[PDB]
Parts: sequence; C-alpha cells; structure tokens
Amino acid sequence: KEIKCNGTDAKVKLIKQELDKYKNAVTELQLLMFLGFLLGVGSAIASGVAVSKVLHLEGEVNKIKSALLSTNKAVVSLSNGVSVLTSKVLDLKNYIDKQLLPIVNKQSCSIPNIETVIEFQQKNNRLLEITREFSVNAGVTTPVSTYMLTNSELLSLINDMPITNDQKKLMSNNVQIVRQQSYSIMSIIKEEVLAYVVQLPLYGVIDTPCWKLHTS
Amino acid sequence: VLDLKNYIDKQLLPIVNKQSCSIPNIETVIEFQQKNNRLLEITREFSVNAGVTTPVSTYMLTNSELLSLINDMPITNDQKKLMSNNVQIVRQQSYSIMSIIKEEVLAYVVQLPLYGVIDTPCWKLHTS
Amino acid sequence: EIVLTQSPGTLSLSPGERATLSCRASQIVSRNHLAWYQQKPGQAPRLLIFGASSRATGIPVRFSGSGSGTDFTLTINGLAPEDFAVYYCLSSDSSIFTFGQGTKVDFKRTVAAPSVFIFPPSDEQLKSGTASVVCLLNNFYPREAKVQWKVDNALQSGNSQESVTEQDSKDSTYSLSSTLTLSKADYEKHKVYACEVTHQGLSSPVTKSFNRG
Amino acid sequence: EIVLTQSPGTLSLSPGERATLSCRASQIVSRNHLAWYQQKPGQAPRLLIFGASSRATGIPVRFSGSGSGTDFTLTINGLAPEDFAVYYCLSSDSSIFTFGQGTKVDFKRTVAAPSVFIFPPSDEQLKSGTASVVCLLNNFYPREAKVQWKVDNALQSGNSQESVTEQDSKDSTYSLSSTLTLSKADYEKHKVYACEVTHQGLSSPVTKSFNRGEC
Amino acid sequence: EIVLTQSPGTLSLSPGERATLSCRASQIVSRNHLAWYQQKPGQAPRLLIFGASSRATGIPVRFSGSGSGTDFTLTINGLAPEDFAVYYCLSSDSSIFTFGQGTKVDFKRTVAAPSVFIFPPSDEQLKSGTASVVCLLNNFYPREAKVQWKVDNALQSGNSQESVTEQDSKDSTYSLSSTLTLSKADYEKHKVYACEVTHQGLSSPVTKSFNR
Amino acid sequence: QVQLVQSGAEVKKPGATVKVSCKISGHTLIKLSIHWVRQAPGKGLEWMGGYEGEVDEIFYAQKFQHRLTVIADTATDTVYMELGRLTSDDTAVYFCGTLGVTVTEAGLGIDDYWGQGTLVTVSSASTKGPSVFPLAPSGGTAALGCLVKDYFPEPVTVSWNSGALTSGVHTFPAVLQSSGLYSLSSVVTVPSSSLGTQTYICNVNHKPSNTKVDKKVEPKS
Amino acid sequence: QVQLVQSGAEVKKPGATVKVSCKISGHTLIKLSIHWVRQAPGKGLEWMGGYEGEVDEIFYAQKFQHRLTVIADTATDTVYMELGRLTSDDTAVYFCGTLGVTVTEAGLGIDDYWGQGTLVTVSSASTKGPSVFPLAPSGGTAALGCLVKDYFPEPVTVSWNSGALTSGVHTFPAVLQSSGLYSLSSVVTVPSSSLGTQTYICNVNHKPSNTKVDKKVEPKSC
Amino acid sequence: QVQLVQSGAEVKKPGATVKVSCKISGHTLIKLSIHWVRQAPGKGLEWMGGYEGEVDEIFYAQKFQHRLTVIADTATDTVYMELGRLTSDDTAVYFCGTLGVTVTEAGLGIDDYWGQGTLVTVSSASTKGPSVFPLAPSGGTAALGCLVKDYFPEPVTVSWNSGALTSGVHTFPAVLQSSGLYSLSSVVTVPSSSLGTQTYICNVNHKPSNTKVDKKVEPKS
Repeated sequence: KEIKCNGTDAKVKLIKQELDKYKNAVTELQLLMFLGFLLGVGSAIASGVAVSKVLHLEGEVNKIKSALLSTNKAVVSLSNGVSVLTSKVLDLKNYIDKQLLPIVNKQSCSIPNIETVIEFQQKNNRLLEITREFSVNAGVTTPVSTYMLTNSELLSLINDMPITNDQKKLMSNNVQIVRQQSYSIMSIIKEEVLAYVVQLPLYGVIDTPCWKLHTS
Repeated sequence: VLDLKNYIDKQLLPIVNKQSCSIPNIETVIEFQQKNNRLLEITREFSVNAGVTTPVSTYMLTNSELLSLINDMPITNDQKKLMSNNVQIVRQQSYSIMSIIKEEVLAYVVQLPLYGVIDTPCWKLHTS
Repeated sequence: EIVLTQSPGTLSLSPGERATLSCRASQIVSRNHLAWYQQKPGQAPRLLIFGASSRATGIPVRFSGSGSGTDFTLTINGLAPEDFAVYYCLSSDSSIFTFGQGTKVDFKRTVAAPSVFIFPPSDEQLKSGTASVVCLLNNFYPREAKVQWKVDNALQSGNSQESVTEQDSKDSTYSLSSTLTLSKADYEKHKVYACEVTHQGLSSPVTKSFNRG
Repeated sequence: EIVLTQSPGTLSLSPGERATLSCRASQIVSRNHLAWYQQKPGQAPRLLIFGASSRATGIPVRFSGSGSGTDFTLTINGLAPEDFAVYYCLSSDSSIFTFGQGTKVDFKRTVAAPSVFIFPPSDEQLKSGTASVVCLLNNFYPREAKVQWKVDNALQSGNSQESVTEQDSKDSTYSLSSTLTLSKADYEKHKVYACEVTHQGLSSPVTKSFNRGEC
Repeated sequence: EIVLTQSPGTLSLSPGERATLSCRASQIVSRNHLAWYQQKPGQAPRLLIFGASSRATGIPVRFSGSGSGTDFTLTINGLAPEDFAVYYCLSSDSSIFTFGQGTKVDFKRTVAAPSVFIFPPSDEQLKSGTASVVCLLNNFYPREAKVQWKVDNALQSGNSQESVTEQDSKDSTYSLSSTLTLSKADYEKHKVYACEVTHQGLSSPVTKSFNR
Repeated sequence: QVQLVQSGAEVKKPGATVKVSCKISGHTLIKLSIHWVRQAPGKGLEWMGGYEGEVDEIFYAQKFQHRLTVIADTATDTVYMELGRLTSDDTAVYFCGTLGVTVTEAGLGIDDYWGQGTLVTVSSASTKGPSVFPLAPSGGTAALGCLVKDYFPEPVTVSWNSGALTSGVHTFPAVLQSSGLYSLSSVVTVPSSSLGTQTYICNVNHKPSNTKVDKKVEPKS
Repeated sequence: QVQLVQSGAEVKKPGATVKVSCKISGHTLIKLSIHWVRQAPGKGLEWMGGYEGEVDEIFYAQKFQHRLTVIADTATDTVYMELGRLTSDDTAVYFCGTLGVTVTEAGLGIDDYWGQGTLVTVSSASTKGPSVFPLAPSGGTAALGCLVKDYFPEPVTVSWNSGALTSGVHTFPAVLQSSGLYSLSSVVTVPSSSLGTQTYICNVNHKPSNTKVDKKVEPKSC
Repeated sequence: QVQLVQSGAEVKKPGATVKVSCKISGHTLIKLSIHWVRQAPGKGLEWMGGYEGEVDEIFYAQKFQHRLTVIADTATDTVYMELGRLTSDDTAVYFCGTLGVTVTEAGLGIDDYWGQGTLVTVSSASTKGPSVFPLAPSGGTAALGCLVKDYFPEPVTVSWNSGALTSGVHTFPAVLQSSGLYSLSSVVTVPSSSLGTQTYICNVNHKPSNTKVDKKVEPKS
C-alpha cells in the first residue's frame, strides 16, 4: 500500500500513477466480495460457484500457492475430495516486491532507463483489462477473452485436462467456440494472491448424426 | 472528470502553433498518452452503442467517482449503504447517455437506479 | 549586461570536414533561451538550432548543437558547400535578446599567389580634377594580405582605402582592389608610382610601378 | 584501500556563477554507490546527489552530478546564497563508506584591509601569574593572512593560538584573534609588545603595538 | 583511403584499472559503420563493440565505446584477465573498411631484472661452416630492452635476429633470444664475444662474454 | 505560405526620423512574435526591440530605449518601427524577425520568418549621380575594368556587355569617402589576345539618380 | 514522520567506554539503514560503521574494527554505538544517519534522516568555570571585548549586555590549550566616540558549572 | 548451428595463384556478409575485400583491385578467394569474417562469425627438416636449450623429455633468415645443481618434413 517515495522525477511519477492503477484494480476486486416453454431450467454455473465458494475456506489458498511454488501449472486435490486444474498466468508479486517496493520504500528514489516503465506497463495491463471485464459483468463473464486466457494458456489447459483423446483434438480445433461456451467466475482475493475459476465445457457426445428441421 | 483543455492549450498548443517545435523528455509523450487514452475508449463505446451504453463501464466512471456521487446523491442512508456494497449491480442497472458537445466542453448524462423499496421479503417460485 | 563571445573570428575549413564553433557568455543563460542562426551575404538570417540541441524544421541532420551554463558549441558534422557563411549565436533572458559578433566560415583553399596589376588614373579622370590609382589582386588565398603605396618611393598612408570581394563560388579565391586618392597637385609632383604587394602565397613581395605615362 | 581526493580544497565564488567541484577516488567505484553530501556549520549532513547523476527529493534542479570510474564532478548551475557551505563526496563499496576531505565554498569578496588592534593583558589577569596578549585582525579578505609576534622586537612562536571567524553574512569578511601565552614573570621581562600584520588588503604591513604599563 | 591512428600504440596497465583506448581517423566516418574488435594471439578477431556505444551479444558490460566524427574512445571499465590482447579499431564507409594499426595491452608488472645468458655454437654445427650465437634475457619486465653485440669490442649490425615471447601467463615476464649468424671463417677470426644488455631493470648494463 | 514584407529603402538626413514597416501575410499578428534587428554595413547584428503578440508587450534595448518607439497594429497585421535623432552611426540595414521563444513543461516552440531587409542610408549629402572612368590595360592574362566614383546614395548595379560577360567578373563593394559619397571598382580578367578585337563596355545603372551609362574601355599605347 | 533521537552529551576520560543512542520514532528499524559518522573539529567527515536492516548485517571500518561495536534493538526502534579505549583524537561530534542505498534493476533508493548530533569530549580535565578578563579599547574607531580563558568543558555562551549588542560583534570559536582548558574571544567594533558614555559589560555563562560573571569594559580607567 | 570452414594450409611459390575456400554450414549465404582480412606475421591487420549477400555485390580494396578476385557459390554456401602474383610480403594468415553492417531507421544489426584461418607461405625453398644443435651450459640459476635452425616451413614442435618439464620452458616464435629458412630457439631454466643428474633432451617434430630428432643437452669441457 503506502508509497514512501515522493520524488519529482518524471519517470517516477509515471511509475507511481501506474502503481496506483494496480492498487486501485485490486481494491475494485476486493469490493466484489419455438417450443422453449417445454425446456428445463437449471443453473449452468452451479459447478463453478461451488468451486469459488470452496476457495473461501482457509488454507485452500495455501495448498494452491504451495503446489504452484516451483511451477506455473499443477493439479490440486481440494479439501472436499475433487481434483481441479490450477495455473499461474502472471507473476506481478515478484516484480513489484523485488524490484519496486525496496526502492520506493525510501525517501529519494530514482529510475534511469525509461524502458523499465514501459516493461512495467506491459505486464500490468493484462491485470487492468481483467479487472475491467469483471466490474461490468458482476464477476461472471462469457465468452472468455484473451485477457482472461490467451490461446497458449487455453491450449495448455486442454492438453492437460482429464478428457478423452478424441475430445482433445475436437476442443483444440475449435477453441474459439469453447471460449463462447465458457464462463470466467471471479472467486476470491486474499493472502497476496488473486484467483478466479474458469468453467469449461466438456462434450460427452460426439459424431452422432445430427439433422436440422426447417418449417414454414 | 478530466481537463484536457488545460493541458493541451497551456502546455502544447503554444508549441505546436509555431513553425519549429521541439519535444525533449519523452516522458512528456507518455503522460499525454495516459490522459488521452480515457477519452478514446469512451468515444469508442458510444460509437458502437449510439450513445446508449449499459452497463456503465469503468471508462465511463471510475468507482472513486461513482461513490462520490452515491455519497452526494439525494438518497437515504440505507440506500447509500445498499448501493455502495453492491456497486457492480448499480452499474448493470444504469445507462450512460451521450448528451451534447460544444463550447470547449463535452458532457453526457448518466442514468442511475435509485431503490425506493428495500429489504422487503422476496421469494422465488420454481415450476415444472 | 549580457556579453557574448565567439571563437574563432574566422574559420577556414575544407568541404567534408567538421566545423566546430564556440559561443561563450559573460554569465549563465537559460538553455531554452539560447539559439543559433546562420546568415549568408545579402540574406536575412536563418534559424538553425535553438535551445542548444534542437534543430529547426527542414534543417539537415548534419547540424547539431550542444552546451550549458556559459559555454555553448555549434557543431557541423561534414561541411556542405552551402554552409560556408557567417554564424551568429543568440542569447536571450527576460525576453532581452543579445547577439554575438559572428563567426565567418571560409573555404580551406590551397595557398595561391595573386595576379597583380596596377591601373593609372584615366586621362579622362585627370580632366575632372581628381586622381584615383587602382591596384588589383585577383584570385588569391588566404584573405589576409597587405598593399602599400609608394609615389617616387615615398610611402603614402591614410589616403588609401581597400575593398575585398567575397569568396567566388567556383575557385574559392578572394580578390582585392586598393584605390589611392590624391589631388591633381600631389599626383603630378612625382614620377614613379608603385604598388607593393605582400601575401602569404608570395615567397617575396611583388611591386608593380609606372612613371608618368 | 579506497582513497578520495577533492579539488579545489576551497572555492570562492559570487552568487549566480557556476560552481564545479571535483572528486577523484583511488580506484573505480560503481556509479550507483557514489554520493554527494552538503554540510553547513552546526548542522548534520544533507544529501544532495546519489548514484552519480540522480538528484534527491526536493533538491533544486540547478544541482547536477555526473561522472564515472575515477573522476566525478558535482556541478551547481548558478550558485544560490544558501549553497555556501562544505561539500563532501562519499564513496562506498560492499557497504564500506569513505569520505573525501571536502571542498568548502567561500564568498568572492572585493579585497578588504583589516582594522588592526592589540590588547594588553588586564591587570586582573597579571595577578594570576599568566599573561595573555591579544592581537586582532577584524573584517578582512581574502582568507590568506599572517600574524607574527614581536616582544621588544624578539619574535615569538609556539606561544600564540589563532581562531577563525565564520564568514560574516553581511560584509563577507573574516576576522582572526591571536592569543599570546606568557606567564606574568615572562611578561615583565620586556618592554614593547608588537604585532606585525600582513594581509592582501594592505600594500604594506600595518602594526599596532604597546609598551609595558601603558594605560 | 581512410587512415586511422591509435594512441597509445602499446598500453601497459594492471587489472582492475580503467583502460582508455583512442582511435582517430584521417577524415569523418559514419558512426554506425565504426567498430572495435579484439584479437588474441592465434585466434580470429572477436567483435565486441560497434557503432561506438552499442555492445554485441555476450560481451561483458565492462566494455563501452564512445565518440563521433574523427575521435573515438573504447573504454574498458575494470580490466579482466582475458582482456589483455591486441585491440584494433575498424572504420567503414560505402562498404570500404579500413583497419587501425592496433593498440596492444600488457600486464602491469613490478619491474624485474633480466637473467642474462650467452650460448656459443656447438662444435657439431661448426662442422657445417656456420656459427649461430644465442644471447638470452630470461624473465624480465618491461618489454622494451636493447641487445647489442660486440665482437672483440667491435659492434656488429645487420647479422642479428631477435625473437620475442608473449607475456608468460604466470610470472608476467618476458624472454628474448637474439640469434647472431656468422660463417665458420669469420667466426674463428676473433676471441671475445660480448652481448650488451641495457634494460629498465638494470641500474647499469650487464654483459656476459666468453673466450674462444 | 507565410511571408514578411518590409518597407522600401529610405534615406534621411542627420537628426531626422525614419519609419520602417513590416507587413505580415498568411498569418495573424496576435499569435506571432516580431522583433527588429539591424546590421550596419559589414558589422555584426544588433538587437533593437520587439513585439510579443502572445502577451501584447513591447521590449526595447537599453541602448536605444530613450529614442526608439515601436508600434504594432493588430488590425492591419503590420508592425512599424521608428527611430529618431539619426546620426551617421544609424546607417544600417533593418530586418524584422520572429525570435520569440515559447517555453512550456512539455517542450519549446519557435517561428522563423524574416523580411527581405530594408536599406536605410543616413547622411547629409543630397542625391547625386555617379562619374564613370575607364580602367584600360597595357603578364600573360590581362585585366580591365571601370571605376564608379563620387555618387550618392546606395545602390548601383554593374554588368558587362549587357550581361554577356560572367567568367572572371569581380565587382567590388563600395567604400564611403570622407566627402560622404560612395566609390567602387569593377574589374574582369580577359585574354591578352582579345585586347585589339573585342569591345568591352561596362553597364552601370544608378537608380536614385536615374543615371544609366555604358562606358567603353579601350587599350592604348 | 521519521525522527532520529540521540543520547545526551557525554564526557569520558581516556581509556573509558562511551555509549551513544539513536532512537527511531514513527518508523521501523528492521527495514532501514543506520550508520555512525563523526567529524573532528574543523576537519572532514569520517565513516565508522553501520547497520542495514534490509539484510540485518553490520559493517565496520578496518580503522576501528578492533574497538567499535554497533547494536540494533528492533523492539525499541533504537540503535546504540559503543566505543572503548577513548583517546584525545576521538573528541568530536557524532551523528547517526541513513546512508544505506538499496539497488535493484529498476533504480536506486535512499533515505536522508539524521539525529541532532551528540558531542562527546574526551579529556582528563574536570568540570571548571571560566575566567573573564577585560580587553580595554583606545583610533577613530575602537574595538573592545573580553577574554574567556581557562574553562572546561564546552560549551559556554557569550552575549553583550544580555543580548542587547549585535552590531560589530565577532565571537571567536574556542581553542583547546595544551593545559586541557578552553579559551576563546568575543569582540565588537564600535566608534571610538562611545568610549566615554556607554557601558560595555560582557555576559559569560558556563552551564556545566553554572558560573556566570559580568565584567565591565572601560577604555583606560587610569 | 553456424560454422565456418576454410581450406587447409597452402604453400605456393612466388608468382603462383592460391585458392582458399570458406564453407558455411547450418546457414544460407544469401543472408550473410563475408569479408577477407589478412594478418602478416607479427604485423597489423589489413582489409582486402568482401561480399554482401543482401545486395550480391563484391567490393575490393584499392590496394588489391588489380590482382585479387572473389567468387561466391550460393548453391554450396561457400565463398572462395583467389590471389595471383604472390610475393614474400603476402606470406600471412588469412581469415574470412562477417563485418557486414545492416542499417535501418530502427537500429543496426551485425554478425560475428569467423573461420579458423588458413596460413599461406610463399617461398622458392622446398620443405626441409631442421638441424638441431645443443645449447650447453657451463651460478645459482642455469639455462640450457636447443637451436632449431634451417628448416621450412612452419611449424615445428618443441617439448622437453616428452612433456615432463613445463616450468621455465620458453619456446620462441620462428624467425625468417635471409636464406629463406625459418629459425627459432627453445630453452628452459634448470638448477645448476641438477646439471649432473637429470638428462635434458629436447623433442622436436617437424610435420611438413616428418623429421623427428631428439637432441641431448650435455655440459662440455
């Protein structure tokens, strides 16, 4: 939180107000806490809800943070007994605390190369765009944007997902559709970690003959 | 919410008005990109919604700005606390209407929901 | 009282070589308020650089300025033919502008001896009551030279004025004409009229003379 | 180890001119770990520049530092009145800090001759067995001056101590007090006590003297 | 046609001090086309810096170049062991490259006195009609030294060849072998062969001689 | 296309007053800066005064503050300058230029527009026509020319054979004689083989006196 | 709201040990740096040692490695320094300051906070009051003053007519005699026309001994 | 991986012609720059010529325009150089390198790839082995060695007791005698107390002649 430095250098001011965008973004997220009449009525995202609710349990955040200390992608078995896939997508904690807080914690701080400011803007923008999506959809977005999940990330998920070999080829060749049929559920943010659940569709029935009926 | 008139006319327009102009610290350029970016995204939102957008984006109004409104709004204390703890819902039930733009000023009206009925027992009926 | 100095007064260099011009002030001036202008003979000044290191629109990139506090320097990286001219630096403070005396730029020219000729006053000119003798030094370099008058070997001073041509655009040489003004009385008092020419390009002084006709 | 030198030792300049202070170290130092500090009399040090060319918060933009390797320069573009003080440069390596001897900044003043006076020891002091003779050079400039004692034309050395005033804020002059130490016994052995004053502001030395017993 | 000069020609400094190498050109050169390369004995050149202030891939940050127009400076901020070598600056214009003569870098070693030896030719070589005499200066410093031959105190010239070792990696000293070539006829004409050695490490020249 | 147009050449006697205008075309006066700088013949440049349309403030150099006045008409986009109590030291060429330096935190800006220059000659002499005398030739390459002495005021124009001769032509700058009248020379190098054949006539035109003279130069004994 | 508070003035005889505190208020010790630097009278600054809370490591200068100790109390936000075998060359003013420079790839950062300074005087002399002797004036402009010789230890305060005289006053810094006692001068330039009328009395106050003497100044009185 | 491969060492007599190759592997020639630079023994560096695959133009230094030719085979990724009229001043080491500077408005780019070098020695003498003569010792520090005189061409190898002695070993670079043959010395410092016990034999192998001679160094009296 508290910025100690009050330097007058122009590059510092840019880092400051860019850092304030980070503090403000996090603060926003913390505040969050024909015959169709014959169809059924079910809550599709009940599965994702239950998961994000399990996250509120203490220690659950740590088991994730523990499992993801060394690597970015890891499988975690939850306290209830279900196995879910977790992944780190961006490491801002390490950049901010290891490269910025010790400098800014001091009276007079100096930044020489301006490229450092730009590199900071590059990493920080993805968080800000994720914050913007959630604030206009009350934490439930669909489809899932490249801000929420780049294709490199999404395809890394599909290959590691516990699905059949046939489904992997299917989902991979039509990723843009799965995005449209997926929900990104904001969950919690505590213990200097932010997490959000992504509900992914899995297609249990494939290649049976379909036919479409047009009437007039 | 934003003063571009003061920055442009007092810091840039006298420079650009001349034949040969110079820019020294490049940080000046970035600060201009930052201030001007909010205007460009607001303009883009209106051009795809014909001046009627819903919900109200953070581009249209930051949370710091909205609470300054809710706190200063002519509503009851309970209404204030209700809206404040669930601002993201207020966004979804609000419209941002583009109004006019003249005399070196841009203005647009924001329609906000005000909840005259609060805390009465509600119930949901499922049928099959 | 803002005082400006420039060094050198005259600089002679060859095209394609680097020209380095200095400007020094009696006191500190704000760098934003400093400017450099270029003037060619018969033209209004042209602004080159201002605020030390900022080139004007349309000025070639071979020009570059630098400096701070009291000493400022205009550098030309590779002299072009159209760069040979006079260069003034301009200071300003509280909107009070102050000009330097200017640095002249010359073609570095191979040392050349002038071709010396002398002109007696025309017989039509003596009919007017005034006698003007003319001595010409055509196509020489460098510019610095001396011309002394002697009438029957008697040295004359204070009665001669000299004019200098600008560097001709093709040969990069200078020319000079010394016009000696005497009355008809002092003209017809002596026999031998001599024009003594000394110059860098001359191993020995060259004297051209004539009698009464 | 790391040795630092500064040039000049003393700098005398007028307000509004550019002050250039040099700092040179016995070996190469990292640009990030070099620093510049300022001290006024009776104050703790003030941080000016750090990391060679990086100014501290709230320091005016006319101050600027530069340098690399072994030669570093603190530049003041236009001296202000409150800049006249002592300036130390500071080296550090592996958290081992080392200070230079400092460059002091002095007022450039038109040369001024001191008003010279000499003071006999009080009769109350002679009753104690020790005699202190005082010679004063009040309000002089430049800094360089010499004071020599002569007692009945006999030169005195090693028995006199000199104190220096701070540069007075109004006249920009210095003053000095020479205190001659004698016992009352050694005092009453001679007649004439003379103080020869030499200084730049005097074309010839001006001497103020007194005999033994003149009241 | 572009001519380059470097100063100094030979630079001798100790590790950890700042190395400043100058390169000056006869005419204006393009800043993008100027370069500095490093060569060790027996290796191809390695490109370190180009365009004055642009470092190549994998070069340590201790190297830094600067300059413009006609004056260029390659600076090594803190000399490392593998930096002791020959350094040439390279100009180019219209794809016309021109090399400087190079500044060789030497280890600064405390002055050391040479070990002086002289070796007569073996009798097996005299059976061939030619005599080669060797005079040795072993483990000395600095490089600059003089070796003069005197045959019956008569100075000999044009008949001597000298070979120089590179700076030995361990003691940072030099060694030299002067090879004097004479025929069997002229060799057996004189008695005393003297080798005159003058060098920084000697307060006075030391000469080793022998009789025939 | 921004252009600055100055008043015509003026001649005023000592002690008189001189007025020079500077008309702006293609641009407004209220957004530009307009300054006066003069150049004595063959000497450096000297600032006199200026006008800042940005602030509507006039500046004078202290050397001329007591006897110089500057007026700006925003309605005509024209700037005038007026210097009185003229002496022979005031004889110079006068320019109007945009020296204004705009300073902001973001950067700097400046214009660079100038007039053509205004020749102002101050002297007590009246208008007088020139006299032309021939300079006749007699090592391997010979020179000949014409002397234009005793006229007032500047300027004069000199050509050779109605513009037919350009190679080797050197026309010398005028000098001011003690009489207050100007004098100058113009020469050309020609082959000695053409001394007998080609006619060389110098063309001089002095505009203030409407005197135009074509003078033949012939070699003699 | 960072503030540094040092211990009071201390006087210790040769060979003793001195402890000086440096209290931090409104700020934590564990994340800042605290260094001790001294200034001999009229000479430059000299580094001694320091503490870096960022790493919790202590650094000493080789000159004092054998006889200087640095202590950091994170619980009281207080730093102490402790020096034994005190000698007459150690008599100086001592400061605690934040010279620690934190370095990362993005830039640099540094604090600049100091205590008030603690004067430590090392000598074998005991507390003693000052002696006041009059310095009588005489050409057209005269000078007069008082000689303050033989006192210990520093400091003493000198005024003229209880602070009524400011014009022409030049009060000299004290010098330490070989006898271990201090001596100083305080003068004033006045017109000689005031020799007969105005009374000049110098006021000296030595607080460690609370000895105050008012001495009248006369031109000749003979 | 990128690798540069040159042809083997060549020896050609004066006036002849020598062809040296520079083969590129793991990279195409059309995207690289290739220049030839030579190094005279113990002397400075000299540029000769180059090839710019980006432009397919060959450039030569004016010193060698009349007698140097460069050929590039794009299909084999190989560059050849061809020099005729070889003289004793051409005896040097020759390298191929990538000095090409590509320049755009955004920045600069350059390669750094080199071959291993090809030694070319020109002389009228044929390959001949050396004769080895001992340099025998006679206070506290003693020196002994072997003289390797009259051989051609480079190189020769010198060890002492087949590599058992390294301390104090100084093997000198060869010198070219006026006879056209190379000559060098190789010595080692040993204690004079060890003169009586240890046998000192220098091991020489001259590869161009395949002549190996082991010469013992003995004290003589």
